[PDB]
Amino acid sequence: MEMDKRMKSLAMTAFFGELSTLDIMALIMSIFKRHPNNTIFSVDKDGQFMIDFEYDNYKASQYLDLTLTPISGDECKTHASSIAEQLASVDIIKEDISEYIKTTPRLKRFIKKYRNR
Repeated sequence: MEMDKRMKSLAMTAFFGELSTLDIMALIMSIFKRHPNNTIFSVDKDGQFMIDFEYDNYKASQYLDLTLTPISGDECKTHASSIAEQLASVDIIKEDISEYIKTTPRLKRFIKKYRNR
């Protein structure tokens, strides 16, 4: 019944602000080989759209100390564009995680910094 302390720390310190909600979803997959139970279309304080990812008892947005409200039907038209981008990314991620990491510098770094004795 836990969010990994090390990851949370890295996301909030060494990578503060660099990581998106999809990023976290990716890292979790890559590092813990664990997948979301489901998806949550959502939006933040400033109204930026973002897919969130629900696990056992925590959301990916929580590794980033983020406060997201679910999306309203009315908003769904406003964000159609972003919704597509992100849905795309998720597929690319789901398709070859290993490749996605190698290809995305921020994520490669994070995996490195994550593996320190």
